[PDB]
Amino acid sequence: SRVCQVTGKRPVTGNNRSHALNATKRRFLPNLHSHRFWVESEKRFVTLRVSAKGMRVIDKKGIDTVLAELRARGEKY
Amino acid sequence: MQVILLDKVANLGSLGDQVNVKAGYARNFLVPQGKAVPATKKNIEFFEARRAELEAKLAEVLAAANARAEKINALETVTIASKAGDEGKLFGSIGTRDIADAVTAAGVEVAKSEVRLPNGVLRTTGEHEVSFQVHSEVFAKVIVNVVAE
RNA sequence: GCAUCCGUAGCUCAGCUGGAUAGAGUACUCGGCUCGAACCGAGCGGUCGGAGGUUCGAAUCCUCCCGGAUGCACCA
RNA sequence: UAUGAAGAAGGCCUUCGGGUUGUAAAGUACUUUCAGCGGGGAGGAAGGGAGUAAAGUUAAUACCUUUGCUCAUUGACGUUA
RNA sequence: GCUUGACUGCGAGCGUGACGGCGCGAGCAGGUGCGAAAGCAGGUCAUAGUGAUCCGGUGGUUCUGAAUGGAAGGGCCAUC
RNA sequence: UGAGCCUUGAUGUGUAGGAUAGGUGGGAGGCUUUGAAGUGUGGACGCCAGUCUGCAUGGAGCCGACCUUGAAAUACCACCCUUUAAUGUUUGAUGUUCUAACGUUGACCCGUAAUCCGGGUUGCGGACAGUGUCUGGUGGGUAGUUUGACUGGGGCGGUCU
RNA sequence: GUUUAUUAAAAACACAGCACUGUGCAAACACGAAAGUGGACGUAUACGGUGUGACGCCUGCCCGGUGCCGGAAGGUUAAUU
RNA sequence: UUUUGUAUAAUGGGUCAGCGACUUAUAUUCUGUAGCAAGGUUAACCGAAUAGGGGAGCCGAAGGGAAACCGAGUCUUAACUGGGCGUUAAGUUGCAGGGUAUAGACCCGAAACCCGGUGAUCUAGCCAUGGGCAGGUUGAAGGUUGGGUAACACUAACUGGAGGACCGAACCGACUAAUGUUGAAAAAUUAGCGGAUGACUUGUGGCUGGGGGUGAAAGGCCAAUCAAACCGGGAGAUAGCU
RNA sequence: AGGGUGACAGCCCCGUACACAAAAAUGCACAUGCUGUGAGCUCGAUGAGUAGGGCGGGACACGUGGUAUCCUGUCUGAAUA
RNA sequence: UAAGGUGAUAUGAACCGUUAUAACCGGCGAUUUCCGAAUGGGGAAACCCAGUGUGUUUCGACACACUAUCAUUAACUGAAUCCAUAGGUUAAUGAGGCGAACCGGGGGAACUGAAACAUCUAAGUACCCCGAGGAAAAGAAAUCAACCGAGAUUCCCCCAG
Ligand SMILES: [Mg+2]
Ligand SMILES: [Mg+2]
Ligand SMILES: [Mg+2]
Ligand SMILES: [Mg+2]
Ligand SMILES: [Mg+2]
Ligand SMILES: [Mg+2]
Ligand SMILES: [Mg+2]
Ligand SMILES: [Mg+2]
Ligand SMILES: [Mg+2]
Ligand SMILES: [Mg+2]
Ligand SMILES: [Mg+2]
Ligand SMILES: [Mg+2]
Ligand SMILES: [Mg+2]
Ligand SMILES: [Mg+2]
Ligand SMILES: [Mg+2]
Ligand SMILES: [Mg+2]
Ligand SMILES: [Mg+2]
Ligand SMILES: [Mg+2]
Ligand SMILES: [Mg+2]
Ligand SMILES: [Mg+2]
Ligand SMILES: [Mg+2]
Ligand SMILES: [Mg+2]
Ligand SMILES: [Mg+2]
Ligand SMILES: [Mg+2]
Ligand SMILES: [Mg+2]
Ligand SMILES: [Mg+2]
Ligand SMILES: [Mg+2]
Ligand SMILES: [Mg+2]
Ligand SMILES: [Mg+2]
Ligand SMILES: [Mg+2]
Ligand SMILES: [Mg+2]
Ligand SMILES: [Mg+2]
Ligand SMILES: [Mg+2]
Ligand SMILES: [Mg+2]
Ligand SMILES: [Mg+2]
Ligand SMILES: [Mg+2]
Ligand SMILES: [Mg+2]
Ligand SMILES: [Mg+2]
Ligand SMILES: [Mg+2]
Repeated sequence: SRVCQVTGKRPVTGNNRSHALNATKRRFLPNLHSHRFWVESEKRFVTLRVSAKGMRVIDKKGIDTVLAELRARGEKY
Repeated sequence: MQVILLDKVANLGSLGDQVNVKAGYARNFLVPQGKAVPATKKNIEFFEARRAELEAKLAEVLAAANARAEKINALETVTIASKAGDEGKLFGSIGTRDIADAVTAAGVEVAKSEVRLPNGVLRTTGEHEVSFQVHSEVFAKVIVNVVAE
């Protein structure tokens, strides 16, 4: 499903407003993208379904560090 | 996306130069080909250590350069035994090989490559100034004479 | 409720692009010639939307209005 | 190297009008051969030596000598092409 | 002819509406105008010319100001 | 290739004129081997009037400057404006070429007894496409509703203070 | 031929034919939050939609209105800055 | 019962028996009553506990003003001789009752909306695999053999067996009329009628699910129910109406 | 206390008040023994794509309102005793 | 614990007991067909069809045991592709389903009220889904206060309509 493998972002629900404040139910989905990340330690490309916010944290945290948390999370990358 | 160069990629600079660059560039091209490394605490310090270590290498070599220089610069004149010039005109040329051997026997070892015979090939007999390019820039100066054989 | 812009022979418009002074086509008169068509050139037909400012000087720039337009807003 | 005419001036001739030098210059773009300097860098280098291991060679295959190999090799020119 | 009473704060007592409300009002205080003054003037001979509340806008205001000093915002007055 | 900005230079006629005085001042100063003025056209711009000025040129000159001019002058210095020529910068606009993201419902290999899927190889495409957030337009495609009362029944007509 | 099973079998619907229009195939379109499937294991001599409704003779005029298509200079205009 | 008005030929009721509709909680106001009284009273809780404790609070004894503030006064205004609101007047806590408020709010009754499920054993379409269609006619193309042509074309005869072809049983449909209408039957029977090798019909399975399906299209059909199925839930929806 | 007994039972019966009961299993609590478990002191360190912000919503009694605070789909992004 | 006793409709028959192995009650075991998470495969639930291994023999067979999936862990092997990795085969553990309400979380109406109706109300209610426990959740101040202080969370009465 539409779940980020790094941040865990999942769809949330809200309201469409209007000039008359009419509220209609909607969904907010993450900006997910399938990317092949180069992991140096295994000299391999591993494909992850990540959000755009997740992409920013990968540079800051390091590719190895995030995967270590993923193995702790048992997300089965 | 700060990243430390490992070579002279395009115009980004040269090995060991943290530079701000668009994420994509390194996120999928520079790093997976090994042309550079992300600018992280561990990596940056190691490269800066490599930077300062080569600076120390530069220091040490140029330090030992002035060593050789002074060793032989201050006087340290040497003379060689060349076939009696006979009223002048020497009976042979004094080449880099022979002149290097002379200073080497004195102790200060010099390779002929380094030797630079200024304004001539030591043709006359008697005293004649010389010079030695001890280092890549440092210039020296030695007095060399000639006598009987 | 603001913000911007426009106003010039009868008409359609240049604005004499922002002060060192009004132009054209059309309307009309005469003429050129010519039965009318049709052609041409002169002449005539504007004080420049109005009122305050500035400077030695603005229809032209400033203030104020009038009329027109386009915008905005917008849930008494 | 190209542009470059006011056919510059000046020179010389002059039929005193001119022409000639001559787009030559100046100027304005352009390029840096070689020579300046600096930094790299072939080729000439085959060799033997030291070792090795096998083979031929023996009474002993010791002696050698033939292979292969292994390590370290050498350039006067030469601040080389 | 001269003028701004088309005044400000109020208002005894009345009228008329189911109410919201609407109408009339001598007199009082402060300041005016016209008259020499007595006096008259709180718009127009009178009765139609109009729209509650909420929300927002403008001016004024020592009323308020979520620890305190301000401020925002709110209140009140004038007013759209 | 636009453009905000970088600095420089330069530009500045009412007329009168002293006229290449934009305005605004200070302003008898100015002027000066640093080369007195200065010759060589240095050109540009501009009134094509004139002006500054490229390197030499020679050797003491050089200049405020009355009628007038609003003003008093490219004598003079400061400060702005205009005109801006070039200069870096900072953002964009296209166009071209790449590959490395991404795409492949192209080929091939493996998982594999497999027209799925995944991985690998390769080709093609490629910073598009596609997707997310935000946003303009469109949208009976689909919803939630409204669509008044009086009235010789209602509707129509008329009326509502 | 089909249709209102249970008051209407028709002139209604369908029909072959005709025309317009969309669609270049990871097709349009449709069902699906999506994957995917149908279209189609088809490829414009194909498929979808629309109207007309064998055949015969024919199908005139209007693009102002409303749609659709093409154009893109200008006017106006969102998020953003 | 409803009405201006009912013996009314307006509604209701075959009869009896049973059942069947003004309640409950909290808060508030008013009346009655009891207690205490410028005071009254506790709530939760504690507690051998209907006591007692607990005064946390609540109401009242002081109001005026938007408020700051002032205060038996206060506001309005510069100020009121003024005017508005106040100042002599007992309240409070139980109990009962009359009301109100929030809850279904006396009871019964909608057509509907929403949510989650069950249904294509009926029917509609489609898919797969099987079956059925007596008998009798008409006699296409093609073919053969002649005649004709240079060869065709063409023509004749004979073979052939084409068709959403013909007549007509099974089968399928359902046009007319009669009967039947508290039926034999919640759609049929009788006598006639249409199709009857096809866009036919049928068996057995399968698939499409409710704002959806399916529909040679009637708003038809989707379990005797369809301009939005059935079941349960929201739910005792709501009902200025009877 | 109740129930039963041929009609209404303190003394008919079963019970009730009291007084007692567990081979075995088990709850609870205390004690205790093992198996882990680490107490204390000093010196350090002090949670970053986070807080905050822009955009769109939601939650706080509080409906964007002048709206703090909390959660974040999106785009950014600190200080750090 | 016992002089009576073989459950009921529900008699009867044939019997068992009477001083402690009748019966009855309790504790602990044994047995516990088939279906059902159902687990060897399949299936129209209570049925159909096996494989492996051990042990039986009357040579026709027979009796037990094991064989689901997923998660986790560890071994062994094992691609494209050299290592690797994916993958594969075993072995251990664990989970599967059911069940009243209460709880946390993920989704989430409309009727209705507003005398209509959109904001709002109903209501984060009904319902659906996930997960857990005997309780759950929350919880040890980047909290409140107001210049005085309080000192985690939860619950009740007030504050207060
Ligand atoms: Mg050279
Ligand atoms: Mg009058
Ligand atoms: Mg405050
Ligand atoms: Mg509608
Ligand atoms: Mg509604
Ligand atoms: Mg009416
Ligand atoms: Mg009505
Ligand atoms: Mg027919
Ligand atoms: Mg019918
Ligand atoms: Mg039918
Ligand atoms: Mg019929
Ligand atoms: Mg038709
Ligand atoms: Mg036509
Ligand atoms: Mg048109
Ligand atoms: Mg047209
Ligand atoms: Mg009567
Ligand atoms: Mg009667
Ligand atoms: Mg008490
Ligand atoms: Mg007290
Ligand atoms: Mg008073
Ligand atoms: Mg009382
Ligand atoms: Mg009462
Ligand atoms: Mg037929
Ligand atoms: Mg027929
Ligand atoms: Mg027939
Ligand atoms: Mg039906
Ligand atoms: Mg409906
Ligand atoms: Mg129902
Ligand atoms: Mg309800
Ligand atoms: Mg009801
Ligand atoms: Mg901290
Ligand atoms: Mg932020
Ligand atoms: Mg926000
Ligand atoms: Mg508001
Ligand atoms: Mg406001
Ligand atoms: Mg806020
Ligand atoms: Mg099984
Ligand atoms: Mg309503
Ligand atoms: Mg438990």
